[PDB]
Amino acid sequence: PVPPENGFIRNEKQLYLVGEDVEISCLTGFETVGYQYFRCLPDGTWRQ
Amino acid sequence: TYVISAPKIFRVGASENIVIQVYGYTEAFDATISIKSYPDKKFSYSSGHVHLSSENKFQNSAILTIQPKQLPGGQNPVSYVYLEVVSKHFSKSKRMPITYDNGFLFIHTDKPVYTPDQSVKVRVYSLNDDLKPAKRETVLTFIDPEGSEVDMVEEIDHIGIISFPDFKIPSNPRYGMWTIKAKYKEDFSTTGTAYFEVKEYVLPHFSVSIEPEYNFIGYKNFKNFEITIKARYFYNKVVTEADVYITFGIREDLKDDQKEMMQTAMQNTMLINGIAQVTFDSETAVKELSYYSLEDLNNKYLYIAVTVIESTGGFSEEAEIPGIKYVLSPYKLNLVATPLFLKPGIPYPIKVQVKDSLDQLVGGVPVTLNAQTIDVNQETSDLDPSKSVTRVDDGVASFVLNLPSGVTVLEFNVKTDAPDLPEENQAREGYRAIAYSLSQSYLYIDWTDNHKALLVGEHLNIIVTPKSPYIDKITHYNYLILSKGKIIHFGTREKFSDASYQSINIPVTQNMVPSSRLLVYYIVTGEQTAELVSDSVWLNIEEKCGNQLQVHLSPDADAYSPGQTVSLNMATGMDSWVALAAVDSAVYGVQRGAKKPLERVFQFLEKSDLGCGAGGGLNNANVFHLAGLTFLTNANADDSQRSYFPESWLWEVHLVPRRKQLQFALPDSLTTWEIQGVGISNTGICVADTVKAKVFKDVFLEMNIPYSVVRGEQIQLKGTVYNYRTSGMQFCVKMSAVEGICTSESPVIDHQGTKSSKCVRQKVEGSSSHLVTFTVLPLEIGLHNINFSLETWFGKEILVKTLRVVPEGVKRESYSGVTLDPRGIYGTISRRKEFPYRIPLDLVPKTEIKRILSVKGLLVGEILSAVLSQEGINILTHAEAELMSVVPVFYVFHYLETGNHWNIFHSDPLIEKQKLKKKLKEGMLSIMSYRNADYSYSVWKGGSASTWLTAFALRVLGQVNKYVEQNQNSICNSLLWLVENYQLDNGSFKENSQLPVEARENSLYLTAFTVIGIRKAFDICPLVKIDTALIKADNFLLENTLPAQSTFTLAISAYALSLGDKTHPQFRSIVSALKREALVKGNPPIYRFWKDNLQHGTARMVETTAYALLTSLNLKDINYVNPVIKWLSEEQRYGGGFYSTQDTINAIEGLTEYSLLVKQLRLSMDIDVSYKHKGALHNYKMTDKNFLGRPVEVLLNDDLIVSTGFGSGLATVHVTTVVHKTS
Repeated sequence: PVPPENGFIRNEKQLYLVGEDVEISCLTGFETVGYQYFRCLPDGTWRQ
Repeated sequence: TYVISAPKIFRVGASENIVIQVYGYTEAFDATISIKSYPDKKFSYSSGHVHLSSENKFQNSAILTIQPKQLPGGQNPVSYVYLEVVSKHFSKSKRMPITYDNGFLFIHTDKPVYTPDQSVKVRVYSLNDDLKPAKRETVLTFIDPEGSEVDMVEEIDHIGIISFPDFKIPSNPRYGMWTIKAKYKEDFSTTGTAYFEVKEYVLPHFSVSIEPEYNFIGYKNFKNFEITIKARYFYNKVVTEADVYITFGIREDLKDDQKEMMQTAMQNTMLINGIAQVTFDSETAVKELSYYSLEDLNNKYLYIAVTVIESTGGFSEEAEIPGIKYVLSPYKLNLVATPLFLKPGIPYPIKVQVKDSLDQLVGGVPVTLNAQTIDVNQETSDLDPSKSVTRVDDGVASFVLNLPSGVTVLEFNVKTDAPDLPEENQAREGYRAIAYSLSQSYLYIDWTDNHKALLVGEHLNIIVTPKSPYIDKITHYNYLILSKGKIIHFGTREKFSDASYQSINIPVTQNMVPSSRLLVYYIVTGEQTAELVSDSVWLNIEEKCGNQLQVHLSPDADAYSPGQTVSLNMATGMDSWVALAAVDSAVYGVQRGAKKPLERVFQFLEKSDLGCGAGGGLNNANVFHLAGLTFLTNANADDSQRSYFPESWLWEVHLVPRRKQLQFALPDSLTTWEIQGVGISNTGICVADTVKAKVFKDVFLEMNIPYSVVRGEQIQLKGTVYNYRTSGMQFCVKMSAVEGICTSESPVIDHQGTKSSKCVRQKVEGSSSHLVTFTVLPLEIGLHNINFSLETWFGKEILVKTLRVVPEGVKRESYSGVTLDPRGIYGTISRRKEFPYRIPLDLVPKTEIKRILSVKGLLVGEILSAVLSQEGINILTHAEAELMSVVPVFYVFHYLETGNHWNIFHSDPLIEKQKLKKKLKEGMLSIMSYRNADYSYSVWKGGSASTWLTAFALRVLGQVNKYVEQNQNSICNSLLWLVENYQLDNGSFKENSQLPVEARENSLYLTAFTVIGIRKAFDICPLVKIDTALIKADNFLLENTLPAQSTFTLAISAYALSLGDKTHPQFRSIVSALKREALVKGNPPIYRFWKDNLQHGTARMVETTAYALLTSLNLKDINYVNPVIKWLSEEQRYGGGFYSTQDTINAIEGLTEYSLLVKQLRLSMDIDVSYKHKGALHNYKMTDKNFLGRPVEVLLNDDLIVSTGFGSGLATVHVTTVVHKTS
């Protein structure tokens, strides 16, 4: 997926399985506020 | 000869009968067959023995089994099989592929439609290949329609019908098609898949079936297309009269649900006697709404909507059809149960089938074919065409063609013939059939299953013919009948000169009910070499149960009264376990018909057949591979190439003798109950025919009771009472509502609960109904029971209905979620997390916030390899290279302590540990001998000072710090010396002991080396000046690593920066550049490495590969580390490294970090979520086997705190907040 500002996606892989959720963290110096999770939809889009 | 016939794919834990045949001799010699693994040398699963004699005619078959003797773990668990034969005259070996695919899983659910907050009754039918119960453990997982797993449950099977606990729907369901998978959870295959949709099945008023006159609209149906819309009740009675509204539309594809539509009709027709039919022309629709009027232009589905409302009472039911697309090309043709091969001289039947656009057979379409019979040697002639029609009941067109004995192949072009189908738009499919040989011998079996399909218990005769054999005198006839990939029986006959063709009698058994195959092969004795010929044809018979399970109620009547006590009697041939399920006939939503619960016990069982096609083919190898077998002979080889009443009820499992009867009570419902039972015994599985239990009542009342009634708004509450008596009557209906719902009576009469409606007795004609409405407005959250009293002649009855309401607004927000880190892998330690409970200002009055919590178990690291050996024996104790000799001992001891593996050697681990400690002490004395008076570190007598060896010794001392001891004062001043002298003001580092960009490259190399050393030595001596030096050096490395200079320098800088801050922007840019500069092999990449020289004791890239491996291990990415581990395990190094041990210790540290991170992912977390000021809600026990968690609802309003103990692993917790907010 295309990460939000400051990116910093952990455990970067080429393809994610359907239903698997990856947590995103904020790049220094920032802090995660809200719900930071990207879950794979059945189609190629993301929840964001 | 020694022809061995065996199945192509063996099944683990199954009795695979292996037969052997001998050409015949005057002496009777024994034979022996065994099952060996990939080691030849040295393993053996089982060993079977047979006996040969004149009575058995030198053929015998012994069953073989494959048990879980395979090596645990490994890169491949199967190592399929090696098959050997031990015989006096012959001995041969051959490999054969196997598969753990054994048994079958039949998941039976009580209902296809589920509502929120409803129990899930489900059972799994475990089976073997021999139809036995095969008592085995089974795990069951649930998958959300979005693709995420929900919950897993395991249970041991003792009876044979796996009973599972009732699952519960979470507070926030996800509507859609769910997924259910089942596995045996230890070592097996054949995962079963079941589907069920969660929707609102509150009440279907009457089933509306749309049966068009023709499946798809053609040319003749373009001008006039008549469609039949019939609506019928669920208790087998048609609807008397109802208003039917028809709605048409055009859709481009089945995926698009919303499309424009006429806007012209809106046709109003009346249902008569439960059947209605209307004529709809496509010309008006294509002219008015489609914006273009031509059948060639529009190739897309046609959506039709039907809304049926009753004129005598307020009710509504809807149905729909996916679509009917106008296709220029006619329907497609295909062949089924028709071998695409030729037999010379014998009439070859041709069975072709015509299917529509979407997987459905077509009937009544005349078809013809053109065939050309070609000669083997010279010119050919055209065979006379034949035309026939396809039957609607059979669905397959039958053709027969007789060909001469000198034909090799044939080609037939089957085309369709219809008055409307033109020649340009026609359906034609060409095919070719190739006949069977070096010895010119052939074989054939007849009647092509056109009996049609046979039963069990009657003997069948089959004619065989050895046309043109190698020699007129044939020794014996050999034929084998197989089923489910196993040999059930082996036949044998003798050949006499009485006739040219002999008929063989084959008895049919109960084990062959789903399907079967038979192959007839005969061997001949050649003067130089032998050659055998075989042939096979499909075997299709009927489907008769072995248990013969039939269900029948003791009272025999067309209709049953509600609440009548009924008895059900089971009748079986042998002792078997039954599984009864009383499923309502109304639970079947529209849902594209809601086909059937299972409807398939033998059709899904047919998948056990290994081979495909009907039978017959090329030379013996190809035909045996197509039939699903692999032969072993000398002649030829084989190439692998509450009441009342909720549904459902009666979920029980009871033991059933030859005659068993149980007693229960019928529920109160107007719909017909469909009972179904499945039997499990040693003979096999059998599903009973669905018996419809009709529950009928003369006078009853039913209402709409709508779903998700929004609170605060009134409803219509339309309903009608049915009168089926011949004589008329007057009815009185009053309503009683519990506190509190606004009623329009004002007041109630007489009691406080009983509310009089001031009913006026209205006449109702025979076989008619009357409309009854009530205006009510809910005031409280559901569910509330509302009473409906019906005072009428011929008895009276009261019905109770439940009403559920839903708040106005609905807003779901996750808003929270964290990943629990036991040992602090990613960043800081995260074990306890508090989720505060807040109430938004948009909360609807009298609304309770609901929260759901669960865990997922992200992933587990791979166990690819952890290898280290021969270092202790080769180089343990064996002038300036004493450091080079003693340094790797520290890293070897560190790896041994991390991996916790000492049992590989026969010696005691304590003695080896003490010897390693003594060697570490010797190495510490040696590294102390290399310390000069200026506290610096030198190589040769201390003549010149070198920073490289100084940082190397600092790394060694930092490694020692973790085990025994090191003086801090001797390290702090040693680091201060470097910070004061060898640290440039820019952040660079250099050494005193000794292409313009090469100077900068060496400077960055020395800087990264010093950064690594100071970071390794910093944890023991924290100082502000050392931190300032680290900051300056990190700034230098981040500023000067922008250009791509060298792979080795880039990797060492990336590692030096990863030892410090791992989430820096420029550090992540450098990591991305290094990943772009990475070299891979394969897709997906199996090996990942880095090369210094571009387009280039000779292996110099090992250093940069080890540095990049350490950098990736600092990022905790197992998927990215695994290929580098595969590369460093075995490759072209040989090796193959420098200095040494500049790279040797780096690779040892990389393997150590890999093993440590694999040990980090154990998932031993013990999650105990509790409230801040109240008791604990739930506790999760996470293990490797159970990596998922069950959703738990949060009702009580309090701060929720999730915490765990020490634990080991990595798991993330998810908690969402469902709060109704106005809106």
